[PDB]
Amino acid sequence: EPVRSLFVTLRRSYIGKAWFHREILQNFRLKKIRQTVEVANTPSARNSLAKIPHLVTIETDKMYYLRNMKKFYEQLLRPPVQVSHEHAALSSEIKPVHNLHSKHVQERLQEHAYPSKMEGYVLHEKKPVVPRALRSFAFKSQDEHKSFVLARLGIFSEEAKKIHLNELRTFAKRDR
Amino acid sequence: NPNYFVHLGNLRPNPGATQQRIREGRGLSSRRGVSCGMGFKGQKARGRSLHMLYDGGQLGLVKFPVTRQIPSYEVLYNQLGVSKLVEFIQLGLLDHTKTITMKELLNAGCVSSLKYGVLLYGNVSLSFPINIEVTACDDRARRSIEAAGGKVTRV
Amino acid sequence: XXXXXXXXXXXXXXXXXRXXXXXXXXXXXXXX
Amino acid sequence: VVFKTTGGKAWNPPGGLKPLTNTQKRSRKENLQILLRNLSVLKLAAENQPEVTVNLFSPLKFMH
Amino acid sequence: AKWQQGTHKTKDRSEVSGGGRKPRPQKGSGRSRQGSIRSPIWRGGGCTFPK
Amino acid sequence: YHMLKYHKLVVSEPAVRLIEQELTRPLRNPARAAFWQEREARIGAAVEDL
Amino acid sequence: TFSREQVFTFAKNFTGRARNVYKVALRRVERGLQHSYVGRKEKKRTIRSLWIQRINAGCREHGFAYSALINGLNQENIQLNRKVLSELAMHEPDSFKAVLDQVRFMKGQEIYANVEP
Amino acid sequence: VASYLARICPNTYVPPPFVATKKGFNGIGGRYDPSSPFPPDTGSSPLTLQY
Amino acid sequence: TIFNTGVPGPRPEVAQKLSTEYQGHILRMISLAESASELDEVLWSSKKHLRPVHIARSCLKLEYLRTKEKGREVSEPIKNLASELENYVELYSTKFTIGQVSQLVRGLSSIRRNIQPDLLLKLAAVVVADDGRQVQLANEMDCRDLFFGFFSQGFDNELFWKRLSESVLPRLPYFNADVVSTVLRVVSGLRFLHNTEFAHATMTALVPKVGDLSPARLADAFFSASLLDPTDVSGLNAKLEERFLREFTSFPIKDTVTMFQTVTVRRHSTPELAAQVAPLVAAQAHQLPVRHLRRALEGMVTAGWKDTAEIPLYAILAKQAARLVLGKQSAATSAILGKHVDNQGYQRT
Amino acid sequence: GTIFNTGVPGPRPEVAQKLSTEYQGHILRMISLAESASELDEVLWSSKKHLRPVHIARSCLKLEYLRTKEKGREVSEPIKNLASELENYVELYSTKFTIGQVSQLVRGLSSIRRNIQPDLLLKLAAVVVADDGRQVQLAN
Amino acid sequence: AKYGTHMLESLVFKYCDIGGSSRGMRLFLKDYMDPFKQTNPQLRIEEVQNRRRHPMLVALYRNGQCKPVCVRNLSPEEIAKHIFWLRNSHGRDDDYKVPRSHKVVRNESIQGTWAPQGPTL
Amino acid sequence: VRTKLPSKRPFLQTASHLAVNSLVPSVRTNRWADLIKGPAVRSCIPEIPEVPKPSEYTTIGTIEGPYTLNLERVFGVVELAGSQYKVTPDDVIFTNLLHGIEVNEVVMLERVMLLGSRSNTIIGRPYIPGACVLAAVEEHFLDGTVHVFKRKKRKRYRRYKPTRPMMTTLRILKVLGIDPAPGDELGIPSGPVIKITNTE
RNA sequence: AAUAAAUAAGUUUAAUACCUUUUGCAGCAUGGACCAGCGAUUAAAUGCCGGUAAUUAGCAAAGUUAAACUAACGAAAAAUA
RNA sequence: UAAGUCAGACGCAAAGCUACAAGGUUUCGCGUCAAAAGGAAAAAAGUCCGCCAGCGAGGCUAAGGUACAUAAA
Ligand SMILES: [K+]
Ligand SMILES: [K+]
Ligand SMILES: [K+]
Ligand SMILES: [Mg+2]
Ligand SMILES: [Mg+2]
Ligand SMILES: [Mg+2]
Ligand SMILES: [Mg+2]
Ligand SMILES: [Mg+2]
Ligand SMILES: [Mg+2]
Ligand SMILES: [Mg+2]
Ligand SMILES: [Mg+2]
Ligand SMILES: [Mg+2]
Ligand SMILES: [Mg+2]
Ligand SMILES: [Mg+2]
Ligand SMILES: [Mg+2]
Ligand SMILES: [Mg+2]
Ligand SMILES: [Mg+2]
Repeated sequence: EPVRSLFVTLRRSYIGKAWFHREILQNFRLKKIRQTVEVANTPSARNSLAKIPHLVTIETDKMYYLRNMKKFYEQLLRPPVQVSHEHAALSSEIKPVHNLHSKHVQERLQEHAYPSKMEGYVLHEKKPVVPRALRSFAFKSQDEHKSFVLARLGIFSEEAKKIHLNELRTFAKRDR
Repeated sequence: NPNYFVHLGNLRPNPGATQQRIREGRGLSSRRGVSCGMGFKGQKARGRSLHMLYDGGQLGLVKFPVTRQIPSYEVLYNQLGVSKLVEFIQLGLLDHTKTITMKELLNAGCVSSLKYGVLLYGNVSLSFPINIEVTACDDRARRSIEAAGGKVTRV
Repeated sequence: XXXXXXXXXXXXXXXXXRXXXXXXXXXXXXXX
Repeated sequence: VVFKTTGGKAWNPPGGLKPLTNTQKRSRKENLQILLRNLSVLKLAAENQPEVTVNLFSPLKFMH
Repeated sequence: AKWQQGTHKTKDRSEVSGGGRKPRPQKGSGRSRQGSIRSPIWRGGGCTFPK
Repeated sequence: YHMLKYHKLVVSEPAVRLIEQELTRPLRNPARAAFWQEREARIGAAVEDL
Repeated sequence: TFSREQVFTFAKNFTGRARNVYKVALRRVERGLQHSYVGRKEKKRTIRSLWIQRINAGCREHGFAYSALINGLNQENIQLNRKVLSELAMHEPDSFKAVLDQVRFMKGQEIYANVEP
Repeated sequence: VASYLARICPNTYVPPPFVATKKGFNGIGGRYDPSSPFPPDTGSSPLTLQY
Repeated sequence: TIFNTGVPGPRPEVAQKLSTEYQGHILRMISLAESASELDEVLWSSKKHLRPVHIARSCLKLEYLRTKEKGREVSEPIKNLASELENYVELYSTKFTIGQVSQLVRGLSSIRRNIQPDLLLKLAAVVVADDGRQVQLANEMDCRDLFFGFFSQGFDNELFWKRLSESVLPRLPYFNADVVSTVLRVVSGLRFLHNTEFAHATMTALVPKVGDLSPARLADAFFSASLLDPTDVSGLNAKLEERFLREFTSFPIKDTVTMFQTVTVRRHSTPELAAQVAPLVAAQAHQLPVRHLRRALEGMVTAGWKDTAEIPLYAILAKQAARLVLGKQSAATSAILGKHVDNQGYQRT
Repeated sequence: GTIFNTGVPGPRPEVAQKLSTEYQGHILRMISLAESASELDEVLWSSKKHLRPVHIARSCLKLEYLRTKEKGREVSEPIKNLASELENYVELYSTKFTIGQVSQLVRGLSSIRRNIQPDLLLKLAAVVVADDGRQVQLAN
Repeated sequence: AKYGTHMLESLVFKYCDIGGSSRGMRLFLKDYMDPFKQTNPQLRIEEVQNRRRHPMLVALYRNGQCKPVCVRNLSPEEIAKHIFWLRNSHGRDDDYKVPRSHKVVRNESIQGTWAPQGPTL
Repeated sequence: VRTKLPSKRPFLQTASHLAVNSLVPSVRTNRWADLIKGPAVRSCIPEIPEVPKPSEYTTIGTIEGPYTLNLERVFGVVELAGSQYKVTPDDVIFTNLLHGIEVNEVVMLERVMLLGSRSNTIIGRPYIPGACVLAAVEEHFLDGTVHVFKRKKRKRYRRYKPTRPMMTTLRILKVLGIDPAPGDELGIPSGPVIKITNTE
């Protein structure tokens, strides 16, 4: 049976190989490990492959076909099977998870597995606490406005009175 | 205002007509980030020190001889080709029924700016006579004009 | 041999193993 | 590989290059079998070459 | 561009007042070496690229 | 600049004539410009005849 | 370079001057982000190691070995991965045992769409 | 996702997206992009107004 | 410095597939293909990057390839390639555009292949979906292919033609004459559209501009107008006849034969017309297929022309018909060449 | 040789004496001395900003000489493309040519079997016959 | 949606009438505001016109989450992208990551957790 | 040869061969290798057929309103989005982004590999025909930001690229294929009301 | 190098700052106690090479400045008369 | 690109100089580092495997391993 083509697969990397051996791989157009090409069975091609038998794996058209068809037949679906294990005495109680007492296991269930916190935005709304180092950036605009008002309008102004009233509210809430 | 109105607030230049300047020394990820693209050390990377033409000391350019020949003064004349003179006449910018002088050439646009004179040169095949007065002329132009029956006078 | 082996595999409807009309003759893929 | 045993750079442990283990020997045997097998295949191809070479399609050759 | 007036100016280290003398010794004091108080690096000094 | 700055433009009859006159005046050598216009006219006439 | 807002957002849980001092925190933030890139890669290696240990422990309780099971599954055309097998051994001992018996003894009853052909 | 408008409005007609170019013309293909901040052009250089 | 001795040898021959970088060259490659086998290889190499635009264009290319093989049965490779393009159309059945569907139907209809009835319904649904919103975006060329492409497939869905006609009705006045002629051909071929408002609108739109009709379209328009409107309610048949009289000498042989037969059916033939036709038909009798030869015989016989010694047209036509039936032209050429074993394809009547 | 780098042919004395001269007309000589279609295209491309009707007339005439050299075959692709580009300049300068220049233009384009567009051909004809041919008297 | 109940409660559109940064927002409202309302009968949609500098989107969830988003100098297609992720999500914070096992279950074992085969102590 | 200047020898040889070919015609006019060159083929071996797989996920309807779920006593293994999951009713899973589905829709998963109860187990090789799992689409969300940072000491190299992954959330409703063991039957309504909108 | 990735929260695994300068630095090689502000390829004239336009340019106002262009071998014959 | 570079280092293999010494020095062939993260040998610039666009609790391998530390007979 004539051999009409060869299949060549790359096994080793380009790293650490002589530059006159990388050219042969580039002529065959092999760039990645496990990449395969098909070439014509000619005397010139066989001569080149004989200079790098340690970098590649070589097989004929018939060998390449038979190997891949054997794998194909193995991967075909096969009938399912069933195995029975009888336990005559079974309990009707539903046991809990062994780590239900953990607060961290409960937090995950609360966040994703329970019908929790569905009563509305107003009920569950909360104000986040600003880290101490970020406070000069969260209140930059408000501080600038107060300076803007007092510098241009003065302290005997309607805007200034409003700011003072809001400051009284904040101080009063400190007493808890 | 409709979309197609044009005012001072929606004008842009044609694409490709302008490109942003490169400002070097403005960050690691900027173009020419830290060292400004000059390298690390040496004379080139320390400001205005080295002329771009210095070759290191060999001085190979001054190893050649010197010539002192004076070119002819006629390189200062305005050159007019005979073929260009005919083209103007054919188009009608010159009157070929009367003597042509350098004044007519200047007004017609054949010669741009005259300081010394006009030199007439070249070969052309003519069918009608021409009488032209110039300051200088070669032999090819004289034969071409006289073949048709013209007259060339150097004044 | 390649022609005599492509035909056999071609004469196999693997997509018919997920059609509920199947028996123990639709999984006898290899030896008819 | 490094065979030098002198100098302050410890390429090898004290005592020089260590001998191969059983697994290392088996590893080198299989690398040579692959190399020999490839040469055997090329001999089969040369003894069964057809008279006319097959022509294989390539999009880049087609375009130019 | 034609209408812009362009009457603007600044001073460099050679135009700022004073700064002639060397302020510190070259070596020995443990401080950075300096040549003039009107250098651009110094507060109140001249402009590196004046207008 | 002024035309784009303001929304509306109002002109007088003599102004319109003067504006057009200046926008069509030859940039250089009035005499040379006329010559090329006459030659183009003659060519245009010949084209119609053919 | 990160800005002051970015630096202090990253460093809110650091100790000492690393929390609010820009020069100290900036170097601590960059080193931490380098640790994270390496950490995500190693996580994938560690978890697969844990799956295999649990599978091996379950196999040996019945008189088997992990390497024998992996080979046996491929011969039966069973493509359950290690994450699923590890969970079966821990939470579903009876189903895990059934898989072992099929691989070792092949005594499961086949199911066909047509029960009576 | 090819188009988010087609996902949030399952029962409406979404016109084809405008062609985006490096140069940045708003008049490519006889269409005008209403979101552009410039007057319509003809989709080529030099820029000319399309009414 | 030197590690190999000799002149570099030939490069190895490697089988390769199309890479993602050249996905934009697929349409060019289809155009450059010069045979069915080459096009089959182009599609196979680009299988992973095929899109509905590529599938539709390939079917259109079948018409171009088959044209070179006129006068012979459709080649086997063309039939096999068509059997594969159909499967791709099924996969992308709902992702085509109106313009792409028109190309697909024209290509498959030219090859004389019958599309499955279920596929036609799916393709029909695409055209008329969303109250024909996309029909307003189809250009003149798309509309022409849609009408003739679906008609040639034997599509006989009354609802589809009703909706399609309604969307096209307001655009008829601005279509070219050649497009309007195709619409008339479909209307005459569909019985249930014989006496609709769309049919009348088409006739009224064609009359104002008839000087732009090409010879082939002019002949079909006269045929369709005569069948649909025996009485000249609109000044179409009268205008068409006047054009035929004025430029009778300029039209090609095939169209003159067809138009002459129509006049005889209209009962407007005269001995002068019959006399003038004979010298032109006799000279170019060899340029008429079997179908046109039958038309010529019926038209002349109805006109009443009698065989004359100078121009025995009937004798010439009989010989020409025999040659077409026998297919002697291929044999005659082979006799001069000297190779009588040359394969001779034919289309048996 | 000795003057130029390796592989560069030495100067031809005949060509050298033409180009080295005290008189102007450098561009005309460069196009007249072109030996191939590609060479002439490069000359025009590098001198676009200084081309005039006299340069266009000579360029079209040169197409006659290049075609003669490449005999035994039909007009090649480079010749066809060069002629197409020249036509755009003919349209641009169609109103500035003289009778002599128009005569050269038609001859060159005719020898290459190139059909001038009817609109442009009419313009060229009008120039020659304008003024009842009174300008034809000043021709050789 | 959680157990068939949508989590997004309200969506507020803030923009200006003459600002150039709001150009894209105005186009979206003109063309797609009405189809969007019909698709989401259970969502309270509010539009606010003010003299603020830039447009903004505000999303409020039934669990108490607030997610303001800036749509400055965006086109309708870009705006629609933000809306898609806001409507279909539960509004969790940008720093939250889901469990690494990719599964949360209340009934983890059907047959029972493995136990030693012997008398424990 | 000592010089580092590139050699011009190939250019000099080419100019000589071109000049000879231009002026001197060749004697031969055919080449046998070109004459008998056959048509181009894709390969020299038959193509390897592909192995069929069950459908991954498909829509079957929508959910009308709020519902409740109860616990059952069966479980299974399903393959989805490149990874396997062990699921039982009322579980929540997180996968990669799934295209072509919307919130409050019911999908059908057919790549079932294992089914189990308290009295029997069914093993697929590799898939079980006639089994399926139903789930409800609950979320299409962007996960928490992942900060990607790279730096090389002393090389002036620094890169920062934050990103947000795309994911999908599902809730398991029903497992079909295996009966519960005796005494483990759920004798009450369990799931939502589904509007069927997928008829083939 | 005081963090990272995880966790049943008990813990487990990974992990020798930055800059400058070097063949090579955790370096027992150089600089910085920390915060805020200031702090370094800018302008003119000329020349060269790309990109984008005007279709000669400046004055003057039927006439003048600046630039550019200006002879190379007149070589084609395509008539089914 | 009218740019930067003209301080190089070691491994295997040769030759001159040294003492068929040096992590020495001078040339030369290939490779790696320089400018290269990841895996194996204890830590590991130059040795062996192998070249990092991003995320994931999927799978197969290379050098090297398979009673404990420490994944696998
Ligand atoms: K290697
Ligand atoms: K530089
Ligand atoms: K401090
Ligand atoms: Mg140095
Ligand atoms: Mg330097
Ligand atoms: Mg040491
Ligand atoms: Mg090994
Ligand atoms: Mg000052
Ligand atoms: Mg891995
Ligand atoms: Mg040192
Ligand atoms: Mg110090
Ligand atoms: Mg040096
Ligand atoms: Mg040196
Ligand atoms: Mg050394
Ligand atoms: Mg270095
Ligand atoms: Mg393995
Ligand atoms: Mg172990």
